[PDB]
Amino acid sequence: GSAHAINKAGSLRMQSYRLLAAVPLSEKDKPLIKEMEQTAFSAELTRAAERDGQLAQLQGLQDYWRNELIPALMRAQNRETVSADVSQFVAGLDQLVSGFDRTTEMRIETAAAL
Amino acid sequence: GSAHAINKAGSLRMQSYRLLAAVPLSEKDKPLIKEMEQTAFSAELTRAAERDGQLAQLQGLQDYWRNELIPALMRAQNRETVSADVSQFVAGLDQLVSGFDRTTEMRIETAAA
Repeated sequence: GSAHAINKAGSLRMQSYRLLAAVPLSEKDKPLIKEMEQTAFSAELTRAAERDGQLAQLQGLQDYWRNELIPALMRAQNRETVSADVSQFVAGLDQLVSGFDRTTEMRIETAAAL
Repeated sequence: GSAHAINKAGSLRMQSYRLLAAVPLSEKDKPLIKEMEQTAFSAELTRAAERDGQLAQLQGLQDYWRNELIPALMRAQNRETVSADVSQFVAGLDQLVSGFDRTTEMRIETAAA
């Protein structure tokens, strides 16, 4: 399971820039927001963050995504009004995925011994 | 390791759309292109692809990136002329990542069994 979770968490970075590339958003992009919602709040990602010592970080990303990022993205009439918000979100995701990395690689390489 | 290669290969998906979101590109974006080049041809991804049986797939994506995708992104005046090409390349990367991911898992399960 650890591997799939790194894939899925990393994919939120792509999904972030994919929504930016679609700005200004139309009704046709609702499926992309629901897909990103499903990924970001999946039990799979939460379980991964718990195992890897990153729950607080994941929660922060989730909160800002629902309460600032998405509303900003849906309000944006041009990419400039939200491009800095998205670049930083992807940097925060980079820290989360990097965190999943350290812990995950370790758990795999020490699966023996334990 | 493997977990790290899934992160790095996955990042190419984000890097592809970050370049689309910058269209029309300018000199200010040249670092974005070099960074994607560094990631796509890194010794880490190459070794991971070799170990996981995805080297031909990686090589194909590398060739497409160099011969078709970057040239297309550089000449685009608007996102509409190259957005489908970008999403397509990302689906090809999705398969590379899914490969790394499943093989890594399969290794896990073999150890388990």
